[PDB]
Amino acid sequence: MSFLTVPYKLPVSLSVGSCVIIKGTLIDSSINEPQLQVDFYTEMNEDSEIAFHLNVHLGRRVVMNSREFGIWMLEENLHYVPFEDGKPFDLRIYVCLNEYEVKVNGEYIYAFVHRIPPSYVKMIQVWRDVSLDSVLVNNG
Ligand SMILES: OC[C@H]1O[C@@H](O[C@H]2[C@H](O)[C@@H](O)[C@H](O)O[C@@H]2CO)[C@H](O)[C@@H](O)[C@H]1O
Repeated sequence: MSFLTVPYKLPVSLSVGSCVIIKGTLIDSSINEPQLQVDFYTEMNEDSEIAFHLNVHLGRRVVMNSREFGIWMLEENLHYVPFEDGKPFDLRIYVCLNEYEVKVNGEYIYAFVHRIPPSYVKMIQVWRDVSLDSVLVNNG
C-alpha cells in the first residue's frame, strides 16, 4: 500500500476515550523545519483554532502548543524524542477528560491539558516530510 499523500487531512469527531493513531516513518530531510507536524483544527479550515499542535525535531525536541484566536499559546517542550530517522513510529493521542495523553512506541511521554474542548475538533492534519502509513481515530 502506498504511503498517504501529505499534507494529509482527515475529518474527525473526538470524544473522551477517542484515540488518534498515526503510524509512519520520519526522516532527517529538513533544514530549519520539523520532520513531523500534527494539528487538530476546530474547523475544516487552516485559519481556525488549533486545539492541539505537535511537531518533532529529531534529536532535539517534541513541541506542543495550541493556536487560539490566531496566537500560539504556551509552548510545551519535551527533550525526550522517541522518534528516530528512518525507523517506524506509532503515535497515539488519547483524549481524556482533562488532557490528551501523548504516547509514542508504547511509552507515555506527555499529558497536554485541554485548552479548547476536544469536542470542538473537526479536522486533523498530518504533514511535513513524513512517510505516512495510516491515520485513524478509534472510538471504543
Ligand atoms: O509553539 C508552536 C509554534 O512554534 C513556532 O516556532 C517557535 C519555536 O518553537 C520557538 O522555539 C521559537 O523561539 O519561537 C518560535 C515562534 O516564532 C512555529 O513557528 C509554529 O509553527 C509552532 O510550531
